Amino acid sequence: MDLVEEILRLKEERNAIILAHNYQLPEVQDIADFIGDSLELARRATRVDADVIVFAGVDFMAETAKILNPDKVVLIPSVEHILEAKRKYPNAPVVLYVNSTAEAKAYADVTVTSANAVEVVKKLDSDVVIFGPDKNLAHYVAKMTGKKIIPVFTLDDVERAKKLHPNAKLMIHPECIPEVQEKADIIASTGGMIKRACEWDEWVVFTEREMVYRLRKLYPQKKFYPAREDAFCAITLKNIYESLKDMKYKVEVPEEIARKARKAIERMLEM
Repeated sequence: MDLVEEILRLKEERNAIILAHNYQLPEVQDIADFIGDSLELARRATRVDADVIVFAGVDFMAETAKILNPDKVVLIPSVEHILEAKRKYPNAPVVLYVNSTAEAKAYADVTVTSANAVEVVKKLDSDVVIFGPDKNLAHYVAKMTGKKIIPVFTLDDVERAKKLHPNAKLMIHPECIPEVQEKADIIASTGGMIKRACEWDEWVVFTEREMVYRLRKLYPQKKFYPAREDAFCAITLKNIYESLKDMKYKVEVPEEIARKARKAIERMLEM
């Protein structure tokens, strides 16, 4: 059958929109109504203009879209440590990376993505911030904001990369360990990488390999080398079709939890 044509018919029949993350397969990105990083996706999902959202991304972000649209259908194609940290730091605000459970977000004062972690944390009064669960992003934030660190790819790849592409600059994700972050020409979320790619003609990409295809698509003239070229490698176009055909893998979040996480996420967007 023709998957593209079937998905197009079902999108209309179900009154659905397809949102894709930057790491999705080219075939999935090609069928999406919008592609972006977590922040860009949260914004697009706000007050969504459809009855159904097919979210081609990780489970925790599909939950974010659901939390933001409690009365809409969200389909995905495929805790104690916080309270303890809070008891030791009663006045410190809790900042949770979107890469976390909805339940965890319920304990957060505000959430962050890789693109806005620095901005949001700098706007928090407290000089001490509880931040989790990604330790590497926590280090990046600590270094960029100068606040207290209340947490809750290797150098060989960098060298091999420089050896093969001497004139290429490096795009490194804040999720990479500190050592690598230090060697970066630019540190950014996938959304940031796309925005700043115009700053050079050749780039070595330190993030998921699928991002290379996204960048080549947006900048056909530039050269994008994956961090580990020789390394061999997911939601498929067929999964997208089946998702719409069977309305499956509905994403749900208990009201109590959802209400609290929603306050943290909507605050993130305002900040």
